Amino acid sequence: AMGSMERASLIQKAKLAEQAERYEDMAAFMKGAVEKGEELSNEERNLLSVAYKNVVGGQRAAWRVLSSIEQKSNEEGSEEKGPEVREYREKVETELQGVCDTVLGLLDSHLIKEAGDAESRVFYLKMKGDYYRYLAEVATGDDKKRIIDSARSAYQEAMDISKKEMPPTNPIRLGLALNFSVFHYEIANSPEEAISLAKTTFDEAMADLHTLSEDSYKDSTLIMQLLRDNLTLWT
Amino acid sequence: AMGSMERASLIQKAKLAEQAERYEDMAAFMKGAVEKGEELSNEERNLLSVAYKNVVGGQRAAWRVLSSIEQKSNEEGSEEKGPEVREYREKVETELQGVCDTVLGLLDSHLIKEAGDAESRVFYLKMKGDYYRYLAEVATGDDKKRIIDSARSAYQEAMDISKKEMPPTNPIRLGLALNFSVFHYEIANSPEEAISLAKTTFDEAMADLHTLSEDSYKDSTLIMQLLRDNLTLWT
Amino acid sequence: RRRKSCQA
Amino acid sequence: RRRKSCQA
Ligand SMILES: [Cl-]
Ligand SMILES: [Cl-]
Ligand SMILES: [Mg+2]
Ligand SMILES: [Mg+2]
Repeated sequence: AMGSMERASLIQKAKLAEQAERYEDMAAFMKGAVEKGEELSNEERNLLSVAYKNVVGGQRAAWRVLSSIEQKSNEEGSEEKGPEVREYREKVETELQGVCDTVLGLLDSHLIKEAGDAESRVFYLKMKGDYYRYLAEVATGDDKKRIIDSARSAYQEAMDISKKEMPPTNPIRLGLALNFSVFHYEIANSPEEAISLAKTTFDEAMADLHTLSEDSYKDSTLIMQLLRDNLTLWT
Repeated sequence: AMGSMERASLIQKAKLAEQAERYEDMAAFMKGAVEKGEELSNEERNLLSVAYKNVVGGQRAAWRVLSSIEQKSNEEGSEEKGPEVREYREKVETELQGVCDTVLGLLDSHLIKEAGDAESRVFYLKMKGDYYRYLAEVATGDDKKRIIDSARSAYQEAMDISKKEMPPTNPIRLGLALNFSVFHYEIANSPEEAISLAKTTFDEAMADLHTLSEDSYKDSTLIMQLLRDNLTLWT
Repeated sequence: RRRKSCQA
Repeated sequence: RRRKSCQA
């Protein structure tokens, strides 16, 4: 439905949608912009990520509320209320999976293959890991292990590039490590790996802060604080 | 799309959607429940209102953000950015008008005509006034006066019934007066009428609080505080 | 301060 | 406290 709108107009409207907190619209505009077939600039990649993270974030929060209700309903002593809780949890789950599949589809056709600079390639591979991780959060069947491995593989390729091509304080590198650490802790049942990654990432960033301007220092330390927050929660 | 789902299941899922803060889903479930053709209980009327007030509330907030941007873009000295701001404001406006028309359609087919008790009839007539008021907030053309009069007429019929059939502390009566006062202040360019209505409503409720239980006192005083909030802002 | 209307 | 992942 965005095929008739100019690329620049889609970008302009994505920014307006962000200001209005209309994240579904924002994501539709940015999907339209991606489907024009040109590479995305740094700002445009950030708009794409903001839009879909907010959309899926609302779905994930709703899914967790419904999953908790469903789990309580299957405890000993709980009254049978019928299929409605499961049905509605499934409805939200299916919508969430659809958004993840949409993002993964944009990455595969054709954002990743055209992304040659480290900042773009790592950004998109992190996104791929993230949306496979959100699929893993709801997966229960025979492909769960393969979904988990798809997240792991994308994160690992992003880590390998980021370590070779970016300084330890780069905000993309830091946010990637933060999310891969969460993957290890929450998805892969590897809390020690999660803690080791968060600690090493934090310490290597600390040692590189001296090279930065004030503005870059602010950007990097904000994400380092998220790593510290998780270390405090987990240890 | 809700025609195949049981009425009780729609109600159950509306409550789950409320817990998950999925208000679009909640409104769709409650529209389905209304379209079963049976009257709504007090709790069910409240679910209907919660759902649509949250949906339209998000649209109205977004509309105001976009309208402000559009107004600034038409000030002397502002750069021409093209049609995009107007187009996107129009998109949100059209969606908002559609939700209002949907609610008004449920009220007209056939909630109001079947509502004989004061508590249900006043509730629905207040809703009719409210959704015409939201239409009036965005109206600019040749029907603006008629939209405003439709809001006024619905509120006036609700007020007339509420004064005859409900005590001055009844929460529905109080919320109706609150919203009709806002209508006068903001829509009808009648701030003195707005202030007089808020003050008289507050004072008549105060004098009736002595008749109430603790729980009813809490319900009524909460809304009285909203009347006081507006009086403090407006005087 | 935005004026108050009735809770959802 | 819910663990942190990267801002949107
Ligand atoms: Cl459902
Ligand atoms: Cl538009
Ligand atoms: Mg480099
Ligand atoms: Mg009575």
